[PDB]
Amino acid sequence: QGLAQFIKVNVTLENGEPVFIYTDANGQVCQGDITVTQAGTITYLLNDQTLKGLKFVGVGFVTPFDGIIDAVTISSDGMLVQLVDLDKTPGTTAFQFVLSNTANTLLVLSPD
Amino acid sequence: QGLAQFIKVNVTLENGEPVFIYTDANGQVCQGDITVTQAGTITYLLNDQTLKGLKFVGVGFVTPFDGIIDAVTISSDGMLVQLVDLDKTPGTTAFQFVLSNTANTLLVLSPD
Amino acid sequence: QGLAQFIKVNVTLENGEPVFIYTDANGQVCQGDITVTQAGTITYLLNDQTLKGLKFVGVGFVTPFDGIIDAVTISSDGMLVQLVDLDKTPGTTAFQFVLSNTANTLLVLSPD
Amino acid sequence: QGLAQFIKVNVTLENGEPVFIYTDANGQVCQGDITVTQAGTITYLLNDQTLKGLKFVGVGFVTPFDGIIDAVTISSDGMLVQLVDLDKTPGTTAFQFVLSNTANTLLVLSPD
Amino acid sequence: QGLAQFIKVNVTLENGEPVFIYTDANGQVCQGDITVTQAGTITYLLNDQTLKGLKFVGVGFVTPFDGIIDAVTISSDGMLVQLVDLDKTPGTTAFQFVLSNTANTLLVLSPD
Amino acid sequence: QGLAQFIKVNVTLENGEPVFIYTDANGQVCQGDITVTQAGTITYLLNDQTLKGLKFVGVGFVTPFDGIIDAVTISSDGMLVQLVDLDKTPGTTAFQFVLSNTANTLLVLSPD
Amino acid sequence: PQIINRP
Amino acid sequence: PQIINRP
Amino acid sequence: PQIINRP
Amino acid sequence: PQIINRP
Amino acid sequence: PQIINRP
Amino acid sequence: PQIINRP
Repeated sequence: QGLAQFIKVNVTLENGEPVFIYTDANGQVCQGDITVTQAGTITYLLNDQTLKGLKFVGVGFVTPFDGIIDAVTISSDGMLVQLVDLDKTPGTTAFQFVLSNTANTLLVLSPD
Repeated sequence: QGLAQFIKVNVTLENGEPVFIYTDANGQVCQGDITVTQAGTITYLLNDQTLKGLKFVGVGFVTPFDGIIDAVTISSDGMLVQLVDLDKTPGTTAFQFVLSNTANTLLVLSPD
Repeated sequence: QGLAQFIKVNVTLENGEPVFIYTDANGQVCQGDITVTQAGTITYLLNDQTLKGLKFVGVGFVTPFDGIIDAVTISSDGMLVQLVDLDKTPGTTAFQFVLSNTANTLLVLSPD
Repeated sequence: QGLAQFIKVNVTLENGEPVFIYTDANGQVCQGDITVTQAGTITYLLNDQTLKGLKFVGVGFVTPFDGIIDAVTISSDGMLVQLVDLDKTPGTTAFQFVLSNTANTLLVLSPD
Repeated sequence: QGLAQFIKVNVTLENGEPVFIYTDANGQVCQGDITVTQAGTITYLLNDQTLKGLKFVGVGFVTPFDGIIDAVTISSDGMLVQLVDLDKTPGTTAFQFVLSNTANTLLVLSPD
Repeated sequence: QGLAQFIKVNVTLENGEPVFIYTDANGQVCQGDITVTQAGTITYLLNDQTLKGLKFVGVGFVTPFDGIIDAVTISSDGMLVQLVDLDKTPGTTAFQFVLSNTANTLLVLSPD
Repeated sequence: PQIINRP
Repeated sequence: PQIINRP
Repeated sequence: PQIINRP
Repeated sequence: PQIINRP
Repeated sequence: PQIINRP
Repeated sequence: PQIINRP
């Protein structure tokens, strides 16, 4: 068995552009960072408050072959992405969320 | 925080038809059933040994609105499906895996 | 030449869950079963009365390689699935309809 | 009940370009035209002999709202398209097959 | 460097059927034909005035391997298709636009 | 009329991770940056030398509503993305390419 | 091809 | 449902 | 398979 | 429509 | 990369 | 965000 961690991805608009605010299971603002100490999953739930019809399309990595995250799964409605982390390779990876929107055909990225 | 459970979905061919054999994190054969005692996730990994190019397309329920499972997520390569279970509604649900194959255009179902 | 048979798949909600009622070209309730006596097609039309945004995603078989059904085709709006049955292999197969819904990310199955 | 008609869509390459040759259930070359005298279906099976990885993507009509064809269904492997024709509206419609190919990103059309 | 040409694809309904009217960057009606005198792109913007929920699905060619057009790209909302023309092969090609609609499951073609 | 600019996106692997090298129409290494002085298009061609089955899935922006780029189009084989820039809004935008790969289910991002 | 409907 | 083939 | 929820 | 290439 | 618009 | 793996 592993652990399952749950982060809410709140997206609001400020000065006409998206702002990503992560909340934890306590309702506290956080950075959306996770320390993994055994095999398990991380679940990100989208709360789109932008009116721009945001949907997750995946999770993007500049170093996708580093072995920190094993896999990404996505719900059919784009409201959830989950990461499988078997925590065999030690180290750190960074990623950005990738989203579609209904205002235009550009994909949306979290800044970090 | 919740728990993350991991089941391997082995599919073999016997008398020309698929046979689903579930294994647990100990390598033991099991029924693939999960008791959920707090909020968390269940991860099913496909091990297709059929040569029929099986890929998960989702998880099917005869009673999809019963609230036992909150959501299903799927990897882009069809090798993983994950269930989110927030374990707020007590009770029991049954489901069948749904798979595509490269031999024909019929979808494949686990028997239970 | 073959025969073309037409069944309507009515889906209603009873006690918050889907109920599948098949009707034939006479408007009679039936089981949606078809006896095939020569090569031809079977057409299933969805009549979703659930308000849950049901759409066919395919037709699932526990014994998909049995040769009873040659192929499945689906319309782009998910309102029709058609089965090609060349009726060369004698015998019986059972299947369940597979549907998406707009309430959640779980797939929906007919019970039989 | 209706009738089910079956046409094979043979595609070959001549002078580096596709040539569509329709065959009927007798193995005779024909134009792929169908007269519909009662409600039923028409099934087109792709036989791609081009080496260009052709797959049906649909059936295109310059007068798509004329009511001659009720619907189009397509198999997941792009090898079959089926037309539903309920034969309520009298008259004539013309269409072209639409195919993808693996050599380039241009869609392929039958000439008529 | 090359040139980028922009054509608007206006679609209206007349006698219940689509009519394609091309406009140029001056707002003049034209045939939507382009002479290419160096490498570049052609951009077609959909202006659907039909109420039939038209979206580009691609650009179809009866002679797709003739080398006149190198590639087709499409926006995720189906409102734009772009052609890459590297203008190395001299000659002429003809194509038809291919569109989906929300009224039925038939694809829509421009007449030429 | 506008201008059409063409950049090649070369992706190699170094120390097991992707490296993005942009080349211009002269075969010179560049940053893949474009100054737009009138309405037109920018075409990015993928040259994947990684063996990881890379394909463009889109172009991601942290400020997707800034009006610098009007639209993104993508080829069906993921080898080309094109940007439409009508150059009405002055200013600067930054984006990252988003790619799928066949080694795992993580999306790949250019670093800038 | 062409489809002719005779109802 | 069930399909029965009688060839 | 079957999921049993005990909250 | 028609595209004419003059290289 | 970066796009700079000069209208 | 960042994931840190401590095995």
